[PDB]
Amino acid sequence: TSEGTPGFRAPEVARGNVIYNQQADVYSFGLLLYDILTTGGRIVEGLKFPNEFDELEIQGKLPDPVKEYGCAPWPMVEKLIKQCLKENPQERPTSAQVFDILNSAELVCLTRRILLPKNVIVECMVATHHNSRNASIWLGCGHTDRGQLSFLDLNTEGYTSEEVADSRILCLALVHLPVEKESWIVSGTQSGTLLVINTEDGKKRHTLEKMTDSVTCLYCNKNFLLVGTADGKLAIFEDKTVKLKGAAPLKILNIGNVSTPLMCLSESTNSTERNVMWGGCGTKIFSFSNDFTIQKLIETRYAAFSDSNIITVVVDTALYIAKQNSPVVEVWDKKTEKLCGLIDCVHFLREVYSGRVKTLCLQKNTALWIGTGGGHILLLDLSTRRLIRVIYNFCNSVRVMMTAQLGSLKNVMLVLGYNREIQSCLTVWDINLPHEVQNLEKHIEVRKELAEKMRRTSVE
Repeated sequence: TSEGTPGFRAPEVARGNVIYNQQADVYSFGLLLYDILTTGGRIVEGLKFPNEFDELEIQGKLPDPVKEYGCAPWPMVEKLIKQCLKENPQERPTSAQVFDILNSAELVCLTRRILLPKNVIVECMVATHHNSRNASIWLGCGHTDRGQLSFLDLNTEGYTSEEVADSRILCLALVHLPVEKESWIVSGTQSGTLLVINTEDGKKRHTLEKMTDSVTCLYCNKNFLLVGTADGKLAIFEDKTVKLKGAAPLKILNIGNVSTPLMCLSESTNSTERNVMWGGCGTKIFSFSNDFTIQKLIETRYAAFSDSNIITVVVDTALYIAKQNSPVVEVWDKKTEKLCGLIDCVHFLREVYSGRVKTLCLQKNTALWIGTGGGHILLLDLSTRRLIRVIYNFCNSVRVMMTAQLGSLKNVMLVLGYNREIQSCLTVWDINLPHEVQNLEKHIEVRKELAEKMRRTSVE
């Protein structure tokens, strides 16, 4: 009775009834995994249509599961389904290989990928207002000189471009204004023009007071607005002041010089200190609060790895700082004003030139997300020991990596990379990757221990 049930059956079993390989087991595994992805909707379909379960399965044209049935994308196993459903038994992998594919924590973690238009380059990407229906990702453009904002869906994943300005938008911001419940999105490009767009009202396009020099980074932490000019002048706005044309610079924190561009404006993680804000201008770092004045002005100057322009400053119990094309991150103290420790990327990535730290997204209390200059992402358990897992081979160069709360499954990482003919892909990881890479690791060792324990009882 080795012919098996007709619904769950390999084509080499049905068509002609040739001698059964070991790959028919892999084919039935692929069908079972197709049911797992589709909650067995095909099974209960074939219960009413047996010719659909058996005779329609005579070809490997099993449809797009997300199209036919409502389910999460889960795409790294959709490629696996495409692989182990090949009509050639020689093209289907062995079961040890499909077990090693299923052993990847990236497989269980990654939610979806998405490819973009042919050679569009995005420098700034921001999330929407975190509303359940209003779940999308804005994108600027750097592939051309003329800057263009691109609204990009996530539930349907539809690219929608729109011309913005003559220069590429280096940096973008947005704020869900609770006044009148308006989703205000402000676009200050490299040319200094501070345009806005209501996400709901695409006709709501106004310009504010023009930023003098090159706009470098904005921020939206009452509730103010934070903009980092090339002269460092932090023009403080308010969520109701940007609604009109030409809001007033309620503070000018003209900290650095025009040769020192403000590259980041972060925010704290505690409460009783009442969340002193931060920032990095040129190389020297600084702070401010609701007063908007320099609280601390900690000095932070190989040579180009120690002394360069800053990239970002993240606020925690310590301060982690990257520079332009520097493979080390500089752990600084907010109190001691000293280099507490160093973490060089090449001390980890060489254990598997290009690759320097680009983005630094920070998990709440366990992980630290590092974006390499090459197609790698490094996850640091910031407290005890650094390296957990270097994920790679999914992009060419991480451009901007920032977390968000979108699509009702909040705390997802919008890791954005390229694929050089440069396809700029966007991956949506779960933020629970640092727990998954060790949970699966301990669970696999547990099952291996049980297997080796009860294998010895076979010969006993």
